[PDB]
Amino acid sequence: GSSGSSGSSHLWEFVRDLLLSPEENCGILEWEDREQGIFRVVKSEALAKMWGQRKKNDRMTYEKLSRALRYYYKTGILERVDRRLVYKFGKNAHGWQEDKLSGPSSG
Repeated sequence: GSSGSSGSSHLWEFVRDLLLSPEENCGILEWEDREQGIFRVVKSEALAKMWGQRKKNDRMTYEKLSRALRYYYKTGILERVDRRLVYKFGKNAHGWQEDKLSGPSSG
C-alpha cells in the first residue's frame, strides 16, 4: 500500500517542498542554485506564516522558524551561508539533491 505518510514533520522539508511545489508556493522562495541546492527567502514573513499553519503555531514567525534553520547546521540538514536571507540544504537532507555523487572514498 502507498499513501504518503512520514510521521515526523520537519521544517527543512516544508521549506524545500515549496521550492519543488510552485503550485503551493507563491513567490516565497527562490532557487539560487539547483546543483548546490542554495535557495533564498524572498518572503521571510510568508515563509514562517505558512510554516506555523503546518505546526498549528498561530504564533509562528521567522524569528522563531530560524531557530530550526540555525539548529540544522549542527546536524548538517542545512548549510550556513554568508548572505542575507539565503540558505542552502546540506548533505544530510534529501530529495533536493540530484544525480548520484558519492566520491572516491567510501566507508
